[PDB]
Amino acid sequence: GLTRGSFPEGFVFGTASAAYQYEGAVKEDGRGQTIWDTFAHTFGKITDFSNADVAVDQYHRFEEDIQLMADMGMDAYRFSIAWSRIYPNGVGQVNQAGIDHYNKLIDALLAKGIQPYVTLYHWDLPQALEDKYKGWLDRQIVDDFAAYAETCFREFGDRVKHWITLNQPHTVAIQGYDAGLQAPGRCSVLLHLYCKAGNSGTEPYVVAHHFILAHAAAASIYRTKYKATQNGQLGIAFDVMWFEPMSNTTIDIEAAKRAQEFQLGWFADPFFFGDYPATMRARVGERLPRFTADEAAVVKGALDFVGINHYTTYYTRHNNTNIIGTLLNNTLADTGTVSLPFKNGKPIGDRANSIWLYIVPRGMRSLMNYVKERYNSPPVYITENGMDDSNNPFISIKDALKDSKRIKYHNDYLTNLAASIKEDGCDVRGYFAWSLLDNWEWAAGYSSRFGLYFVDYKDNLKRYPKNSVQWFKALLKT
Ligand SMILES: *[C@H]1O[C@H](CO)[C@@H](O)[C@H](O)[C@H]1O
Repeated sequence: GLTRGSFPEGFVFGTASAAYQYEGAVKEDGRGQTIWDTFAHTFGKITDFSNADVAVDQYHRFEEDIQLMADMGMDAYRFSIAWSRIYPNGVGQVNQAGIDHYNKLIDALLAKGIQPYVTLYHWDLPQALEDKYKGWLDRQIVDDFAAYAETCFREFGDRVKHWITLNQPHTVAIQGYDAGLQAPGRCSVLLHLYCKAGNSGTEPYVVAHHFILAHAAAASIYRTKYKATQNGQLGIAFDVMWFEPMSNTTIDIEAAKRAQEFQLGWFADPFFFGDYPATMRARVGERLPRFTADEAAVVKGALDFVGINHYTTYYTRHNNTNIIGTLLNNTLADTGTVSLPFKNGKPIGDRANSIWLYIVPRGMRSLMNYVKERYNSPPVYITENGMDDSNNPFISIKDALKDSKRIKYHNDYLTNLAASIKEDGCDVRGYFAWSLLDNWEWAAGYSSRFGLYFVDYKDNLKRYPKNSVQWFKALLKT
């Protein structure tokens, strides 16, 4: 089967995590409140009434967790820095204890021969910026994020050589500002009554625009002041479902392409070509911001690599609607498509625990080829890929460890990835499994177990290896 030999020399294997989902210690060492602290402590927002105040306590347990990575022979660990641990109020006074913590984490990883791949922003905006100017909705976020990024480059970039500025800006724009299912939970209240404020037709495009500009501002700083002496690289992690046409007809083929342009192209077309996709300009019109000439010049080419967070593939059909007033405008209607994991009464594949996560290994290879062809073969890392078990209190821990479905998922998606590189010529440089440990899965709380290690929430967060731990250890053998 698969071995390191199935991938290019030097191909990087790792696991991925995110600060708010893993760290806990939410009030420790001067940490500022974030929009997710506020959101997880608001009624109705988290399905199982939980929060990540303690999470899996990686803030105190990182050395134990690093040994768990080393036990499998991982090359790398993707983690995020909590902005509010560095600047508790977003800007202003730096929190030395935050710098000190992440230095300890980085040094502990390197002491075990594990390379740090660091995400600057994994959704945990300091609440002080949300309060001051509504965070990503205001242009001020661009300069504030860039200053925060600069502090990280300055403090950590002598050791950190792979930076991911932003995690899934598409997810944040849609879930935070169209559906209102993730922090800050804004949307058109006429579409979804649970939201307090927002506009599903306009706010997602503003937020996305500011993410793109924020990346380019940090990248400009990195390139001008840090990159020559640090010799590192910067990218972004895009959430990308693969889309297949719901029928092999010209109208549904164009629909799947359009759905992809509204998902990945929304962000990637600016970074490679200096403007949004034409289809978005045509359909979103004046609700889609325009780059200035000077902005386009800083935005185009601002990525060193493309991070791809990929789980699943849906079918996409053309959709005709031409009335939502303005009052019901939303991003899905804007696409002119509907995407679903069902065709002619049949699901596209087996499903993991998450209701959205269909197991479709071929989509990994199809997406690698799409990125290669559309964007002229940029370097790509799979910055997130994996699947979840339920959190099932009616079975024993021993039965919860038998994650044969996860093994087959990683086997099949990795086989497809290996082929995209070897047969198709895709420039993929590494792969990061979501996730090292079971953790707090945003609005799903503790109901979803994505970990290679099982976490016993009822026994002081004890970590147990699922079967997939041995499978990865065997894969990564030298
Ligand atoms: C990628 O998706 C996983 C699973 O939904 C999530 O936990 C991460 O935060 C995200 O980056």
